[PDB]
Amino acid sequence: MEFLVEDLGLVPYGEAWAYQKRVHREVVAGNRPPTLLLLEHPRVITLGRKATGENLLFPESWYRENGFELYWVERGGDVTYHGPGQLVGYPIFPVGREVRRFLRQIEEAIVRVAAGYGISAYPTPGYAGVWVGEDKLCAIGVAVKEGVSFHGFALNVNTDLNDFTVIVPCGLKGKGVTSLEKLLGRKVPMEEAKARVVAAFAEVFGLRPV
Ligand SMILES: CCCCCCCC(=O)O
Repeated sequence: MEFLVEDLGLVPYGEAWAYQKRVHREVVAGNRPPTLLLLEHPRVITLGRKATGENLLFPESWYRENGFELYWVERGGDVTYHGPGQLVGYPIFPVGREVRRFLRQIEEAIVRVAAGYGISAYPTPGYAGVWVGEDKLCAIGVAVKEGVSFHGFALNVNTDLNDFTVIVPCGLKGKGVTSLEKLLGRKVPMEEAKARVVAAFAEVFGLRPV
């Protein structure tokens, strides 16, 4: 009936990952409610299950020399970027076998958040994540272990979208990336974006936030 929200603020990717794993263990054990972690990461490139070297424009060493951290991870999708101004959410939820349904629910929650800003967004029939026209507003890539999810979504609120240019997604996609800031012509407070995400999750999943 409930889900727990934890706002971690700004957290390095590696430590946040370790925290995801600890939260995940507790949810698997039935010793913690379904938990939505909300946070930001310092500039980082991650490479998921479908990622290859082709997804990096420069060598890995260039990224580390130029202010990015870089990690290979087990979530769905290929390459992505997280940085300040991007609201990262990790729903660590007991989804069982129904992962496709879970993805659709994350998508729906993000579509609701965009609608709250007067923005028409859609999952699209063909591209992972949530899109506004030809541009990706929110990336989505999860992992599921022992029936509990981790990783999650990355909603561009005030992201430096220029940082996406150095990575090269593969497969079916639209043309670009966008953010609430870009669509609205002004920065949106991160505290507010978090609140709207919590409300949307509460509505879509039918759970009370604590
Ligand atoms: C925490 C969210 C990470 C989303 C990665 C998506 C990459 C892709 O769609 O290829």
